[PDB]
Amino acid sequence: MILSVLSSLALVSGLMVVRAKNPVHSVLFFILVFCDTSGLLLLLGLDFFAMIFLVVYIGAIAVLFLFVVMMFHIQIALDNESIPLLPTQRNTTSLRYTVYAGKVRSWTNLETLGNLLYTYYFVWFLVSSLILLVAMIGAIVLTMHRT
Amino acid sequence: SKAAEFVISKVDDLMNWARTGSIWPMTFGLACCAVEMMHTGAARYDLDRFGIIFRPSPRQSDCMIVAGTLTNKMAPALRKVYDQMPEPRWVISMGSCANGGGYYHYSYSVVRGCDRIVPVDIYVPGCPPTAEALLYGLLQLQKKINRRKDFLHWWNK
Amino acid sequence: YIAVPAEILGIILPLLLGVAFLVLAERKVMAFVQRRKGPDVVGSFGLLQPLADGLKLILKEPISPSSANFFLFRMAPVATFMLSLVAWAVVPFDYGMVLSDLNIGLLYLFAISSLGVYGIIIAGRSSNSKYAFLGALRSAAQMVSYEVSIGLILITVLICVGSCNLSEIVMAQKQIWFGIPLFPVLVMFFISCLAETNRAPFDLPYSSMGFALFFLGEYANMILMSGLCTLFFLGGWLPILDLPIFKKIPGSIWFSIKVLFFLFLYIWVRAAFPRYRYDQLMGLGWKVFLPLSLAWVVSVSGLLVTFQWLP
Amino acid sequence: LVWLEAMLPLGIIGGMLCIMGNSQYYIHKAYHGRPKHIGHDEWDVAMERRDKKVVEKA
Amino acid sequence: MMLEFAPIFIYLVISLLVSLILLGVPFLFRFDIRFYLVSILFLIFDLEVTFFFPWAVSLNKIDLFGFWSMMAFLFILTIGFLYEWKRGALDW
Amino acid sequence: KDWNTVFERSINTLFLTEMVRGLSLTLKYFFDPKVTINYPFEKGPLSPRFRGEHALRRYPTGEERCIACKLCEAVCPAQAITIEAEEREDGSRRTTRYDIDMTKCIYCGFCQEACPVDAIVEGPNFEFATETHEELLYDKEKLLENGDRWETEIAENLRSESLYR
Amino acid sequence: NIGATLVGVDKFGNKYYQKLGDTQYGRHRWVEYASKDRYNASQVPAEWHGWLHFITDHTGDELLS
Ligand SMILES: CCCCCCCCCCCCCCCCCCCC(=O)O[C@H](COC(=O)CCCCCCCCCCCCCC)COP(=O)(O)OCCN
Ligand code: SF4
Ligand code: SF4
Ligand code: SF4
Repeated sequence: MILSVLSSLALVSGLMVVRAKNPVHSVLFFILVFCDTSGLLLLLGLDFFAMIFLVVYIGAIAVLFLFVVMMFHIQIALDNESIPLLPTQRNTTSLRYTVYAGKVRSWTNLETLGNLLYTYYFVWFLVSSLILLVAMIGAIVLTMHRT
Repeated sequence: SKAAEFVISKVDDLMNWARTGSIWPMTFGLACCAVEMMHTGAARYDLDRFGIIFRPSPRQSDCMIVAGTLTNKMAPALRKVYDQMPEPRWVISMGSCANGGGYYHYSYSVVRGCDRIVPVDIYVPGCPPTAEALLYGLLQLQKKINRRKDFLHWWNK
Repeated sequence: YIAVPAEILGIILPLLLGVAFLVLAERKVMAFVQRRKGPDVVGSFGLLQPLADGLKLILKEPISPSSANFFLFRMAPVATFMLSLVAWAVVPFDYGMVLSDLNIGLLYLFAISSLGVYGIIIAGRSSNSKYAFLGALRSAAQMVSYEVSIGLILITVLICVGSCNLSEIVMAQKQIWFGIPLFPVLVMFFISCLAETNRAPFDLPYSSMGFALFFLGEYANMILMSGLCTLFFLGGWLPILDLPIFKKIPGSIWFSIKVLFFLFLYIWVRAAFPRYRYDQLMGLGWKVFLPLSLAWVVSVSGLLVTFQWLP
Repeated sequence: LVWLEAMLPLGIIGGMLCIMGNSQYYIHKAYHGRPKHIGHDEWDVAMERRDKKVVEKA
Repeated sequence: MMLEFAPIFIYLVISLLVSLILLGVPFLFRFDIRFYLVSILFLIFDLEVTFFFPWAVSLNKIDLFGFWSMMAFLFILTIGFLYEWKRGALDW
Repeated sequence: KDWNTVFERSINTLFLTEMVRGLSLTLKYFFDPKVTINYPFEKGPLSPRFRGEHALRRYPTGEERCIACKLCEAVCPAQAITIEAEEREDGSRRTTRYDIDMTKCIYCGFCQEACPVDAIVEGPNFEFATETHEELLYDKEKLLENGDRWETEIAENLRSESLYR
Repeated sequence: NIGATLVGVDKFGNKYYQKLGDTQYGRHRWVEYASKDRYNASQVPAEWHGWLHFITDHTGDELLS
């Protein structure tokens, strides 16, 4: 239903990305791919990650790609691990056990991530910081022509 | 005609009311009549109070005030600016220079009236016209707009 | 469940009416500031002027500039209208008067604000005028450079609350409003919202409904940023801090009053100051607001952690 | 005294804000009978579900 | 928990409908390198604010360790920003 | 310089203290009487020397004052006046054609101050915008109608500047 | 038209009002047109035109005589 169409549109958008004549249309379908992926993540309950995908992918990287394409040239160009469950849910839906012990104090996807991103796995956080610093330094040295 | 004579009349009245209440002229300042236009839109006379607000581009203006001496070198630009405004458009000639050449009528480099380049709807006389004279000219243009019957004529053809 | 479109209409149509009357209010307040009167002939006090303007721009017999793909050009105003209105689904007006109560509302607002850059860019390229393209590029860069500072100020506010729910940020100000302690943060947020909307000293800049949609989207953004300013720092719908006898006034009135105050500040600031230059916009936004926002984040977090005043 | 004529459109904006706020408080209440609750967690969602089932039962 | 996004989707659909109605209303009757540097800086600081998002909310659980981890992260990006500053990439 | 001066000028840089001083002025002008006038109802002040629409005057006996001397036509810097004259049946020197180009007129008042009989004057009227170009080609009949319509005000004004001209 | 004195009435029915000013003036000589059909923007006779534009201090009833 909602998953099928939201995946089909993303596949069509990606196919148009890899097979686009005008790179501007490629950038637009590139944006649409992540627009659909954000909804797909929303279907999983990862509200934070979908919003970040909107913020990062089509807020920073897509804008940067658009800047590069526009102002520059606009030139031309299964059964082994997890066997699927067959649609037998008339009785399975009734067999749903809910444990209220895990619902009395429920964490959001945001605070669940932030509980261990900064204390128990902080070295990887600082390595990503170093990668960002490398990107900052390398952007200038490659592209810089003053006066 | 039991209701056409009534409904068409009312819808045409609505059209005329909108057009008279919101006029967006394009001031074509060329000479000392530009000072009078600026004085008209200032605090004393408040051309804004009637809904008139000036516009920089011809894409968004439905009126065009030619106020200043039109020279031979400037007439092509005048016509080009006029040709860029949308269809329900009017031209107001302000001052003697725009009307018939004025004090430079017998010059070798002056167009003897902006009506030789664009069709003029209202002529405002003066040199320079008083700001209240320009108010009277805009009011006369409003009165002329209220005479339009666009929907009735469209119905009758 | 068929009443959700009723709620969406009830939040969208009054928004458009308020945008039109906000344009009228701006043209009236500037006239009053400069010792004149705004539009007064059309209505009893000019209240009918926006309707006349709307019928004028509707009845113009305009032509479509089909000297382009005609798709991106026609949809860029539609896209910016999308983004401008979609952010109003989370802003609460009173206790339980929100259309969508997200638990990630602050981040959703940040995403919506960051996605508003595409409409102006697409409009700039689709117009064959290279100069309009460059102007749109400059405006996009400005919006980006100040959206960074807006996000940092959002972090400053979020530290003291502990949740991204907008309706809980207001309830967190029951003791005192966040505009009192973080007054420099409030000033910086207001200035950044001025620069984000391409307005005030930060406002460096075709026909019929495309330009109409761009205009409506920009003014809806102005209203939304005034709402955010009163939502994060002025206590939202909460009453005045002291003298609790006027509690008969509904909470939705206080939100409206504070929003009108901030809109008056927009009009006041634009009327009172000249324009900045582009070489000064970027320098200011990258050298005066980013360091200050980062320093305020650091200071607030350090002070709250030190005394264990965290949420 | 003289400045109130510029407060008319500005008060119309406030009325529009109030009507946007109050439309959802009397439309959502109309088909639910309860004002919208802020801060929905999975406990609240499941417990409203249990409410619906128990009301349907009796 | 995520039932509150369906109103947003219906809002998007109805906003699309009203925008199309508005469009149909009148139908019835060189290169500069600094534009790349600004985008690069925006990308870096957008990622920084993204990393602030979990830290601010969960600052009550973590205490004096997550705070200093975030401080080291900020120090590294501040050294990067200072390099951006003195190199003239912030000027126009 | 002084630490006190550095602190004082650094605070003013950060607290925007020279912009609050402009906001206060604009706000103080917000609550003030307006100086705009309702143009259709109230008009702006003028002077008895005002140079507006032209008018040809006549004697109280009903005889036109113009004696066809063409002294106004020779002084007109814009050449906006054309006069044709001949001997009338009574033998009096009168004009047959007296027309003024209002599109050439510069409203300088030279004709008014050159007339030896006070026949041509510029009345107080300034609201005569027309919808057609040749309605601005005033002739003798139009000018005489203007003189008859504005006779009392023109007479009062000419009485006022009798002490100056 | 409140706290104002009616100077005189015109042959067309127009009413002329006057208010006293002290230092800044404003709304001290205006007309209430007897018509409302767009009022033609020019209906003031010659005897009242001078009084309205502050050319002469005579009302216009006195200008007739
Ligand atoms: C109830 C509602 C109250 C009102 C709410 C709204 C408040 C705003 C009202 C309007 C205020 C005026 C708005 C004018 C808009 C344009 C102003 C921009 C001017 C500007 O950016 O100033 C810059 C510096 O000042 C700045 O940096 C300005 C930002 C300063 C923020 C304050 C930081 C103070 C920190 C003190 C902390 C102490 C307390 C905590 C211990 C540039 O100036 P420049 O040209 O000199 O360039 C600096 C080179 N060096
Ligand atoms: S009509 Fe007179 S004031 Fe106007 S532009 Fe010509 S010379 Fe100048
Ligand atoms: S006012 Fe001057 S330009 Fe006009 S007709 Fe008299 S002399 Fe000629
Ligand atoms: S109007 Fe005066 S100056 Fe002109 S021809 Fe007649 S008498 Fe002579």
